[PDB]
Amino acid sequence: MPYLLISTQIRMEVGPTMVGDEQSDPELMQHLGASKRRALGNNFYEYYVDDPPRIVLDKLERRGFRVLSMTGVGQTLVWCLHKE
Amino acid sequence: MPYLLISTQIRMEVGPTMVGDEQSDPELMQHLGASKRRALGNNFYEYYVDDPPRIVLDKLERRGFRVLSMTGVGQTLVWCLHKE
Amino acid sequence: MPYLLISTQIRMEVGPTMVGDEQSDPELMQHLGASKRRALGNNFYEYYVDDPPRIVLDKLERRGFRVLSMTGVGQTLVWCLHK
Amino acid sequence: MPYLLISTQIRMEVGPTMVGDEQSDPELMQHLGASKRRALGNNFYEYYVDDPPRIVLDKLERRGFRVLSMTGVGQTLVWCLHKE
Amino acid sequence: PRSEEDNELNLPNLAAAYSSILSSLGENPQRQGLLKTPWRAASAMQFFTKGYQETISDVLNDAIFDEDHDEMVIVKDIDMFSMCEHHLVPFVGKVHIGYLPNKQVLGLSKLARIVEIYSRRLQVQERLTKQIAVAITEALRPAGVGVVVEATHMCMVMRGVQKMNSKTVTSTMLGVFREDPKTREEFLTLIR
Amino acid sequence: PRSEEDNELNLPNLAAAYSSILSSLGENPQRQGLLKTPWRAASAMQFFTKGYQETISDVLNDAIFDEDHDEMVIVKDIDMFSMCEHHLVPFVGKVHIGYLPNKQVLGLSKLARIVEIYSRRLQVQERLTKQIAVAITEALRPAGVGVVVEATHMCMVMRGVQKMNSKTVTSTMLGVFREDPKTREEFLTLIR
Amino acid sequence: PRSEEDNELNLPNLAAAYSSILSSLGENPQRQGLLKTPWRAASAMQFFTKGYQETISDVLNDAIFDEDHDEMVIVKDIDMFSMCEHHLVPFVGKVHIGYLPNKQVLGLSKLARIVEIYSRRLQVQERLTKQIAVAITEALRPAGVGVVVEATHMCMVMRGVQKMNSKTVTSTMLGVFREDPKTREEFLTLIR
Amino acid sequence: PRSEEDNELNLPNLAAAYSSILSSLGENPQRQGLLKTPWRAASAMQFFTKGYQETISDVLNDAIFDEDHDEMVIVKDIDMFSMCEHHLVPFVGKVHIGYLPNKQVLGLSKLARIVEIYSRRLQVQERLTKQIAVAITEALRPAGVGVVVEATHMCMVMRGVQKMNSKTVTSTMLGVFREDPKTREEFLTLIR
Amino acid sequence: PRSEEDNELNLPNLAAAYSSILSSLGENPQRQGLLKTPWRAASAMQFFTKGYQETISDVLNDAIFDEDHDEMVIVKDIDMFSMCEHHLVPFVGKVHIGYLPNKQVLGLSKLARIVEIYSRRLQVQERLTKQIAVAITEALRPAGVGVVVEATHMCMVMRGVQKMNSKTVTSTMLGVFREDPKTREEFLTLIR
Amino acid sequence: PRSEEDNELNLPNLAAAYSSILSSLGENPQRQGLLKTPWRAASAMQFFTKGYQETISDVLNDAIFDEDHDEMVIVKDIDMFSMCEHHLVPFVGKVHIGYLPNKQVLGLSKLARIVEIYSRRLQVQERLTKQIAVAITEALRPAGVGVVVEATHMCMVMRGVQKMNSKTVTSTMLGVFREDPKTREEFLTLIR
Amino acid sequence: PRSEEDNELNLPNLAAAYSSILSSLGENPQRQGLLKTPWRAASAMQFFTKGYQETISDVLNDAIFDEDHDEMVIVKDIDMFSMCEHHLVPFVGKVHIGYLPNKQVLGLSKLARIVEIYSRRLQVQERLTKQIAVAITEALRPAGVGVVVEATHMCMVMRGVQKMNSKTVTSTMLGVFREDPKTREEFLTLIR
Ligand SMILES: Nc1nc2c(ccn2[C@@H]2O[C@H](COP(=O)(O)OP(=O)(O)OP(=O)(O)O)[C@@H](O)[C@H]2O)c(=O)[nH]1
Ligand SMILES: Nc1nc2c(ccn2[C@@H]2O[C@H](COP(=O)(O)OP(=O)(O)OP(=O)(O)O)[C@@H](O)[C@H]2O)c(=O)[nH]1
Ligand SMILES: Nc1nc2c(ccn2[C@@H]2O[C@H](COP(=O)(O)OP(=O)(O)OP(=O)(O)O)[C@@H](O)[C@H]2O)c(=O)[nH]1
Ligand SMILES: Nc1nc2c(ccn2[C@@H]2O[C@H](COP(=O)(O)OP(=O)(O)OP(=O)(O)O)[C@@H](O)[C@H]2O)c(=O)[nH]1
Ligand SMILES: Nc1nc2c(ccn2[C@@H]2O[C@H](COP(=O)(O)OP(=O)(O)OP(=O)(O)O)[C@@H](O)[C@H]2O)c(=O)[nH]1
Ligand SMILES: Nc1nc2c(ccn2[C@@H]2O[C@H](COP(=O)(O)OP(=O)(O)OP(=O)(O)O)[C@@H](O)[C@H]2O)c(=O)[nH]1
Ligand SMILES: Nc1nc2c(ccn2[C@@H]2O[C@H](COP(=O)(O)OP(=O)(O)OP(=O)(O)O)[C@@H](O)[C@H]2O)c(=O)[nH]1
Ligand SMILES: C[C@H](O)[C@H](O)C1=Nc2c(nc(N)[nH]c2=O)NC1
Ligand SMILES: C[C@H](O)[C@H](O)C1=Nc2c(nc(N)[nH]c2=O)NC1
Ligand SMILES: C[C@H](O)[C@H](O)C1=Nc2c(nc(N)[nH]c2=O)NC1
Ligand SMILES: C[C@H](O)[C@H](O)C1=Nc2c(nc(N)[nH]c2=O)NC1
Ligand SMILES: C[C@H](O)[C@H](O)C1=Nc2c(nc(N)[nH]c2=O)NC1
Ligand SMILES: C[C@H](O)[C@H](O)C1=Nc2c(nc(N)[nH]c2=O)NC1
Ligand SMILES: [K+]
Ligand SMILES: [K+]
Ligand SMILES: [K+]
Ligand SMILES: [K+]
Ligand SMILES: [Zn+2]
Ligand SMILES: [Zn+2]
Ligand SMILES: [Zn+2]
Ligand SMILES: [Zn+2]
Ligand SMILES: [Zn+2]
Ligand SMILES: [Zn+2]
Ligand SMILES: [Zn+2]
Repeated sequence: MPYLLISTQIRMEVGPTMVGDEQSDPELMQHLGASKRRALGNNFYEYYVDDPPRIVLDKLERRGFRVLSMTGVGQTLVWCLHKE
Repeated sequence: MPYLLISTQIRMEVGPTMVGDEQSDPELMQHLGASKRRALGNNFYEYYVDDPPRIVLDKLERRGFRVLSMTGVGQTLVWCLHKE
Repeated sequence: MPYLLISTQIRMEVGPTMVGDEQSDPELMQHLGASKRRALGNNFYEYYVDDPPRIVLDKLERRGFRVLSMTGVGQTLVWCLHK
Repeated sequence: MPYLLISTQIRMEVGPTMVGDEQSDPELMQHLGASKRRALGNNFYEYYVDDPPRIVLDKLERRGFRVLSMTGVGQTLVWCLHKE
Repeated sequence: PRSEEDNELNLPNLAAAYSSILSSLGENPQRQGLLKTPWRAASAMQFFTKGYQETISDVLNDAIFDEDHDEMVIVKDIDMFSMCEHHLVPFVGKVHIGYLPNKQVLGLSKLARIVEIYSRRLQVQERLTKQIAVAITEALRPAGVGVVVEATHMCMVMRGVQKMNSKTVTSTMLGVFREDPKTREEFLTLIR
Repeated sequence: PRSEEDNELNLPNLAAAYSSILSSLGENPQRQGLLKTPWRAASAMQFFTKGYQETISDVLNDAIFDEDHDEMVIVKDIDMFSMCEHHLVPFVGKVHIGYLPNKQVLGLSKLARIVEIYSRRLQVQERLTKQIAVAITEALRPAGVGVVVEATHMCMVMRGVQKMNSKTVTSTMLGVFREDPKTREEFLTLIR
Repeated sequence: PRSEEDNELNLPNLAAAYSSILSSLGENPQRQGLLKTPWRAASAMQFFTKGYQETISDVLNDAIFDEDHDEMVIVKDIDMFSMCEHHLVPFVGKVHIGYLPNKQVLGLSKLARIVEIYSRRLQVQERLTKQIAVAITEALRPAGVGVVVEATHMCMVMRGVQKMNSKTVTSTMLGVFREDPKTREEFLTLIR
Repeated sequence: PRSEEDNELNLPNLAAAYSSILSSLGENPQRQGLLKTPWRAASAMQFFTKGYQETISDVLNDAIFDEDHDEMVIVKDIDMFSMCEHHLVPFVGKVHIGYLPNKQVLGLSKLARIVEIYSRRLQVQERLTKQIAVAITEALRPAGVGVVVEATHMCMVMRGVQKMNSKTVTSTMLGVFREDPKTREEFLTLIR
Repeated sequence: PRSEEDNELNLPNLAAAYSSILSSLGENPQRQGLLKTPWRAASAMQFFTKGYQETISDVLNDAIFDEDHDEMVIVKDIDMFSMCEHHLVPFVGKVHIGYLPNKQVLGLSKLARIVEIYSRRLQVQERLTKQIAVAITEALRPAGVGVVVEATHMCMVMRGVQKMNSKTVTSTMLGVFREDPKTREEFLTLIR
Repeated sequence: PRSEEDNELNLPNLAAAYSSILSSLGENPQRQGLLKTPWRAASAMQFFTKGYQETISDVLNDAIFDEDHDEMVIVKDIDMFSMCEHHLVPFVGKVHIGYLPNKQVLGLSKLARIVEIYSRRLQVQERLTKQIAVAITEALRPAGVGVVVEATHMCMVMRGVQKMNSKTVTSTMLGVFREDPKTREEFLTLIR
Repeated sequence: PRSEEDNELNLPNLAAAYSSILSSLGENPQRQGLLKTPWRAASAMQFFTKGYQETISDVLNDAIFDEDHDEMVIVKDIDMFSMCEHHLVPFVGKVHIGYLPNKQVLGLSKLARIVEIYSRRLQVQERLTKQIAVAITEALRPAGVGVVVEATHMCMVMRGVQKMNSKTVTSTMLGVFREDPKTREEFLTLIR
């Protein structure tokens, strides 16, 4: 599983940070301290952490991931990481 | 055919993922499990998969594609991949 | 002329793709099959192709260009290529 | 001074291109043919050129700069260059 | 599609059913005021259901012009009268259509004739909204379409929940009307 | 008067007539949207004609109090829903009622309940207006009564003359509402 | 009265006159937009003057009801489309009719059908207003009649004085609508 | 361009055609009210088509100023009266224009005169809208232009679909009015 | 009159009855939301009926002046909040007071204080209207008085007949306000 | 849920508590106008809290139709009457509900019935708003939901702060109604 | 700047020019109504151009307060009366000013006093709008300014195009009012 997508809403200084979908690696989610939930209004499960994205990026780097790209879409900041 | 463009609407955790246009490599579309359709309101055909973008990126990695850039445009998340 | 800027409006699957301005390399524009025009409402000329951006990116790769960055601005998708 | 930020409003084909702030390298601004001004409504000075961004990027390449990233913010296209 | 021969054939059967209704409600079908009702209720019901008789291509009397202009075209406040298929009571309102053509522009009145093919049937507002939009999209193949129907359902006002001030708004946005925030904001503003 | 036993009996006869209508219009009575329609439309028509099941004495519920209130009493904007007896389509609107009592005063809702006995039947606006005014006159023996019914007829808007903006206003002025210019003007101003 | 045979006979003559008009202005009758114009213009003019084809007796399709409902009957906001006989350009607005019956009552939609006979002709607003009031008066022999016509004349807005906001109101008051100050105040209040 | 001598030359031919129309409709061209009508209708038609006599260059009267104003300039609620080229019946409404100048600013009334050149012709609303937008764009070469035309077509209201409340809205957005969401949003708001 | 000592004495009894109501409705009186509700509802009910603690003499704080101004004095749109004595649900609206003094004039605010003595009680609109009018009539001995109360009764909108748009208007016209047609017409105009 | 057996059992307890309230306020529950008030106030409070007797699936009545309609569905201006749990005084207003179906579509009236299950209870506006939104979300599993509730709180207008013109607006935006700027601006435009 | 001494000095010359105008128009300057017209017209014209007598420094009256309020401050519907420099006829309307302060806050009435310096001059609307925006920007150096002027030009209404309903809207957006969509949308909504 080389690619990873993480995100946060505007105010990058604060969480939550979305770190996965239903088919995400459960061990990686457990390592990040992520919890699984289906938020009201969504028809899908997600993994999230209370940490701001900077903490998550440092945690993932210690797991071989590297930020390939970062973008804004609406009020969301998204990071695309690749295991390398 | 070195360049590839894939996209998804906001909520990156869920599909569909647009993986091609009328002139896309039919074998690559078949490999991704993509279907060809002309959505109501569009005057062009598209190839799409039900999978969220993370699954598609992992499949493209095994096919020799690497993400060069990821951007947001409106409510769309777009990935630009290159065969290298 | 090492840098190039190309763009498309939302629905990247379909063209036109803007491939240049008045001072663009005319041989490169001719190679891409681009036409020059001043669209109504604009006070500048542009070079465009009917092709979707994916076709243009493949053509530019055969001409020595590589995508450095891709971004969205309003409803426009822009690619910054370098020779 | 390794980093540089340049920008243009939507319609990348046409200028002006913002090439600096009050503390910018005056020799680099002079080389680009930039003029300094405080536009009405702004409480800061800026350096600008009439040239579209493509012309400015080619000039900066001959001065040792390379584009690290390009992004859209509102109706602005921004380039982040690094001297390397 | 329904023909005028079918209407002449079924009119006596419709009038007989309406006469039966008059008796089953406890009314006297022989009263002065209730005498011609079976035939009148029956032919009003054929009229509220004309449109089963119609086909898009005949309605569009070749009123497809070549207006090579790149502009938004809106026909708003088109009166709409339909029949609710669940309770058989009218649902009435207005329909506002917008579109961005490609190389073909429709005659203004034909958008209102498209509304009349579908509203003059036993409907659900959602089906009616989509049928109008699909007809514009297929006949013209435009860059985008927007259809907004606003209606009062008698079945929600005269009976049942009896929410006398309630209205139903159904909205279909296709192509640039869905994709572009500027296009949809402009259309939503100009229909007001 | 019509009873609940009358409703249960001949409710299947009404449903039978409505499925016959669905066939006669060229519709498929077996499609999803029309499966319950013959029974839902028959229950609806029974509810729209529920006024036949009521008596003025029962409706008034002994809410006639002997008071000396020498003042004009108005209950305006009473939503009114009725069925035309010529074409079985709705005529909907508002009722404004005013009266000047002598020795008897009516409960405010009882005026709206008197609108309901008569509007919930197959009617004609003129009959409906007169029935409300005579019910009040005979229950209270007041100095005067004014009844104004404004309504949109569906038979004039969805078909026939198709005059989409027209309304029918009917007005009964009895006693001092008819004779006194000051009384009538006061009433017509306060219902605005 | 004008017949459908007269319409078929005069349609080619009316199309030839309209084709001549297109040429007499600087226009090209062979351009795409003007090819069908001579016949659509001729057809529209025949529709705009269809009242010449009808008689007041045909309009009164046995829609008289001997009733004695001693009440004011108003039908307001009747859309009215007529043509000025002085410039051959439309004058469009609304008609508000009222009457106080004696022994007979008219069918609600027939009031609007009376507007249609007289308005669908080459007219002057005053003759149109009078003709509607006389038709009701002779059909019902009522206590009184009020007929109010508010219209915008294109010959006053599009050209000449070009008084863009002006509107003409003509008003006929007969019988008790003229004599009684309470009848006339009530009618004018209730049409507003 | 059409001249005033062309108008004098063709006036008898237009009057003769209108006299022929009166006879073909079943009317008596000798009756008092119709005796001056052929000439008054011919004269009205030439005034309605006076746009054929004008050219942009002439109309603009050199009122193009060199003031470099970085602001949005709007002229809203410009009364517009045009002729339908398909039926020869008026389509009337309002035009709202907006622009963002570069180096040249136009005199305010000249935007209403640009509406007059194109609207006083036999038209389609879409062509009319583009002509105003393109005239402004070529004469001033601005950063952007927005033109919204709002009109009631007499051919959809007095006849055909008879959708008495419908209005056609057409909108052209060029340059920054198309590209910038803030610009289009501010223009659409300030014209309300 | 009801005293503050009476209020302190009866408050626990009122809270106990509200506590009983919560249990009898099937609610858990111990949940967070209902924990303070028996005292909050009891205090609110004492506030809504505070008019029983005040006397018309104390309310009129010697604010009766000997002034000769033969002018119509009106205080309109005085917000009114009362309690229906039949169902114990609010009836809210506005009061409009007019008077023509003959030798005594009242302070403007004292007209709203008069509304407050009588509205803050379990009432019937008719009685409330008359009590306001009699208070002014007896205090000032004027030429005439006009009182108009317009209210929405929650017992007709939220339950029962459920006519959500209906309002009740009661009107007392005394002295010259009843006799003089110019006086009444002037008052009824200036309150709008 | 609360049953009809519970209602018969608790009605006398509610009436007795209301009789006790009348005595505690200083009133005479034996006077003409107060005699039936214990039973009337008791029946009103049962009707006001009838939502406790309802289940979301019973209310839905299997009116979930598996239809593929990619369009916004709004049911607006649904009259909402509720009870403030803190003071036991009504909070009344409107509810505007919008959704974007996924695979299932709800019957229009069932949205108003979902309003009724939760509004007919002792409530806080924010809880009521959330309950309506969650019921739709769990029943249909749509792409998004929007619920806006506007209400006047009698406890803020009739007492306390007594800010007579104030209104409370609550708004829940779920799924694409929260995420998409286009979707939200569209729902918010179409509800006004 | 123009002084009050300059006004007194030039008044006889202005009165003589106005007397000459009365004679040149064909009027009798000796008739009763025109006797004092030269002096009244001369003074009015001096008053209409009084803005020339003012300095933005004196107008501000040191009402600049060093405050770190982080909010949008708007002063809307400021009546504006100016004179057209082309025809010397008034152009009248409203000015809506809005700003986002940096460290300096302006006294509310000084925004209206800035409008008065520039409007009381022979103007062009674009220049006037820019002058108001530049005066707020240079006195306060704020994060952003927005100035919207809406006016009726008597030279476009009383004569020329004679478009009676037209208005000119000019809009200057500086700083964050230009760059931020949230800021611009808020200002434009709040001035409605
Ligand atoms: N989406 C949609 N729904 C539509 C129409 C027209 C009607 N309907 C809805 O069909 C449902 C039928 O329900 P039912 O079987 O339970 O009947 P009934 O007990 O009489 O119901 P009710 O009225 O609550 O008493 C109702 O909910 C009705 O509103 C439409 O255009 N679009
Ligand atoms: N006084 C009175 N009149 C009433 C109603 C309700 C309806 N009517 C009127 O009865 C007439 C029936 O005539 P008819 O047989 O000719 O029918 P039909 O050919 O279908 O008519 P139309 O639609 O015109 O073509 C119509 O005119 C209708 O409006 C009412 O309350 N009061
Ligand atoms: N009472 C009445 N009068 C009517 C109509 C319809 C039109 N008219 C009026 O006949 C007059 C004809 O005058 P004319 O010959 O001088 O014409 P022309 O110089 O072209 O006129 P114009 O430039 O506009 O003044 C005009 O005044 C016109 O308005 C109606 O319904 N009732
Ligand atoms: N886009 C556009 N379209 C325009 C005008 C003006 C008119 N039209 C439209 O031309 C069509 C002509 O149709 P036709 O040949 O079939 O005529 P006819 O059967 O008599 O029609 P009708 O009974 O009314 O439907 C109509 O649809 C009409 O509305 C305009 O400004 N813009
Ligand atoms: N004159 C006058 N009348 C007033 C009020 C306040 C209320 N009322 C009216 O007294 C009647 C009481 O009826 P009852 O015992 O039969 O009650 P109930 O079956 O629950 O009634 P309902 O509501 O019909 O279900 C109702 O008609 C009510 O509206 C007022 O201010 N002035
Ligand atoms: N969020 C929310 N709040 C609600 C309701 C209904 C009511 N409330 C609010 O509860 C508070 C109770 O306060 P309390 O104990 O201090 O009472 P009391 O001093 O007598 O009040 P008051 O004199 O008015 O201040 C008040 O503020 C009231 O408005 C709702 O729907 N949503
Ligand atoms: N931008 C701007 N323009 C302004 C004013 C005030 C007026 N004007 C415009 O000056 C032009 C002068 O034209 P001219 O020389 O041709 O005169 P004249 O034949 O009398 O004209 P007209 O009215 O067509 O008959 C007109 O277009 C007028 O509108 C303003 O505030 N801003
Ligand atoms: C739809 C087409 O691709 C293009 O984006 C257009 N958009 C618009 C337009 N015209 C208007 N008025 N609004 C638009 O959003 N013309 C063309
Ligand atoms: C009707 C009685 O005889 C008397 O004429 C009254 N008229 C009126 C009245 N009260 C009002 N408000 N209006 C009247 O016209 N009370 C008594
Ligand atoms: C004026 C003439 O003497 C007569 O009294 C009329 N009055 C009137 C009228 N027509 C109306 N509408 N109103 C009147 O007052 N026609 C004739
Ligand atoms: C006209 C008859 O003689 C009598 O005067 C009537 N007038 C009136 C009435 N009914 C109303 N509504 N208004 C009147 O003026 N019925 C009878
Ligand atoms: C159009 C020009 O390039 C620039 O973006 C401007 N936009 C605007 C402006 N002024 C306003 N009022 N609104 C704009 O959107 N002035 C200049
Ligand atoms: C919600 C779904 O993902 C998609 O974005 C849609 N949005 C919309 C839609 N239809 C309308 N009218 N508005 C939307 O915002 N259909 C589908
Ligand atoms: K965050
Ligand atoms: K997605
Ligand atoms: K594209
Ligand atoms: K640029
Ligand atoms: Zn239904
Ligand atoms: Zn009918
Ligand atoms: Zn005329
Ligand atoms: Zn036409
Ligand atoms: Zn009550
Ligand atoms: Zn409360
Ligand atoms: Zn001028």
